[PDB]
Amino acid sequence: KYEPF
Amino acid sequence: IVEGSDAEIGMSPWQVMLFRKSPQELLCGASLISDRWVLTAAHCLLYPPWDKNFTENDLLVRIGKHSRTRYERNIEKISMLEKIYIHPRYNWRENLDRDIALMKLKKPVAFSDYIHPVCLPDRETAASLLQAGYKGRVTGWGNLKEGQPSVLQVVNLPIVERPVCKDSTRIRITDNMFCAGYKPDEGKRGDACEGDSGGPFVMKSPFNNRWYQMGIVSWGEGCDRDGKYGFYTHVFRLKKWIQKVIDQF
Amino acid sequence: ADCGLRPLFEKKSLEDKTERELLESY
Ligand SMILES: *C[C@@](*)(O)[C@H](CCCNC(N)=[NH2+])NC(=O)[C@@H]1CCCN1C(=O)[C@H](N)Cc1ccccc1
Repeated sequence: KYEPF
Repeated sequence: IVEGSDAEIGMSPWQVMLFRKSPQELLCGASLISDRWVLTAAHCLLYPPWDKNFTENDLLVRIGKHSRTRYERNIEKISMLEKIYIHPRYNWRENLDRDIALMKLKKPVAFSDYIHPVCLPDRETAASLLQAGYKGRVTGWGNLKEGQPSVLQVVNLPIVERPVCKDSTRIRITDNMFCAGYKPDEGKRGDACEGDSGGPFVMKSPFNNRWYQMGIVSWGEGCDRDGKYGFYTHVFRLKKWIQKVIDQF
Repeated sequence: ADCGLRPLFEKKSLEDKTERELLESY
């Protein structure tokens, strides 16, 4: 579920 | 972290996330010791039995984070590594003896409310605080159980006497390690767990009110089992090697 | 230098919720 940077 | 709680904002500003570029994945914890240097457990980089061997290029470091998964748009700093240094006598073959590594950041980070280095212990600070019964604090984004938290977790754990440590495992313990947790009788619990490695074990000095890193999350068998304890790399003991690399590079 | 002194706590003379637990153990 990592939000891009 | 098992049986911990959500950190408070700015509680552990030296806390760093070890992040894999692709697949994007939380690797481990780490800690900020200066504006250019990050401390972590060598087994987060190199662990051949599992085919793990990461390079500068394999990773990113995320600083000043709170949320595990969200991009903390004006708070966190993402940095690339310039150079990785592994303890030359790190023992991946038998017991994770000397489980420590330094990471040199490409460009220095700017310290903020959410970003600030922890102190490295001195011979004297180690001597007074590293005693059975004294509690330290562990933080991380690892497994909640022997799962992934949404925010950084914290737990306060007491140091345990060497002999108790020794009698809890079949693994050969060395002077570069210490164990911590509650005794089953004590009926209070909590521990680090997988994904927590490289995270700092910290103590607050009663003399000068400063936080010191005494340990690094290293290994355990299971997470929060009765009769078992978390094992940590003894920072003071590997101090000269740390000095030695920063003085050289 | 400034190490181990947290901008939102020590620096402002504010304590986090469980740091007393550590100092009580010493
Ligand atoms: C890297 C990590 O996140 C992790 C931390 C585990 C901490 N656990 C507790 N309960 N405090 N470390 C590991 O996974 C290490 C690296 C390789 C194996 N390992 C272990 O903890 C094993 N479970 C046991 C072990 C195997 C070999 C040598 C020493 C320990």
